[PDB]
Amino acid sequence: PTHIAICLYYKLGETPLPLVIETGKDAKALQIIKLAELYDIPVIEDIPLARSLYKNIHKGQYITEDFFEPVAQLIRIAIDLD
Amino acid sequence: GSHMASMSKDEVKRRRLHSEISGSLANNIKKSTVIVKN
Repeated sequence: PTHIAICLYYKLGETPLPLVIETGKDAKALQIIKLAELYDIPVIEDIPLARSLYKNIHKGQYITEDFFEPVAQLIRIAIDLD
Repeated sequence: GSHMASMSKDEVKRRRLHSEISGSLANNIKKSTVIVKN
């Protein structure tokens, strides 16, 4: 699609792995990003990673081993910023 | 989505819904860690 947004959630004691809690394309993707900005959630553009997550990891599913390294990197950025 | 927890809680309220309520876009984004976009 034109726009993709993947919302990732990782919280010690709640999630054993990062969880795709929301996903969206097009209007729904733009929505996610606007709400992210409102709630001061970091937003990072990574086109290959966004595309691969969208295709492979569905809403409510934990990420799989192929995504551990790239997603963990972003989670670490978020922890740093928080 | 079109259903928010407050609609359920408001339906009940004295009395109050004790059990927790799913799953709104807003609730999910608010607690989220990072958004990855294309």
